[PDB]
Amino acid sequence: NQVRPKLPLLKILHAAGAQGEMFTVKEVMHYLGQYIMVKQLYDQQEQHMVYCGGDLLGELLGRQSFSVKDPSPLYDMLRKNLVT
Ligand SMILES: C[C@@H](c1ccc(Cl)cc1)n1cnc(-c2ccccc2)c1-c1c(C(=O)NCCN2CCN(C3CCCCC3)CC2)[nH]c2cc(Cl)ccc12
Repeated sequence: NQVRPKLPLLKILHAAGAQGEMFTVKEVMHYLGQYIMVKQLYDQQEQHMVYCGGDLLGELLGRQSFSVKDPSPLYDMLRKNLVT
């Protein structure tokens, strides 16, 4: 049930308060949400929108932005970054 994130993703999780390097998928998603908060990547006016371009998260997603209503690009990134 646990996964090991690749190094760039691991750095992101730690910036969000995570410890160690083995996580459940739900932990990864929790900490990614927390990362978005701490780095203030969301639009205060449209809080469903995240602007990740120019942040390491954007580089990993291959995106400038995404909506939290549309999780599709997120789970594809996790496939390419989480080793089970
Ligand atoms: C349902 C869930 C979700 C979870 C996964 C996915 Cl692929 C989509 C959606 N979700 C709903 N809104 C968010 C969210 C929105 C804006 C900024 C930060 C987080 C999230 C995300 C969580 C999370 O663990 N969220 C706890 C509840 N959230 C409500 C919104 N809250 C705040 C939003 C910003 C302003 C203050 C309230 C934080 C607590 N983790 C995520 C990680 C990513 Cl890669 C993307 C989004 C989220």
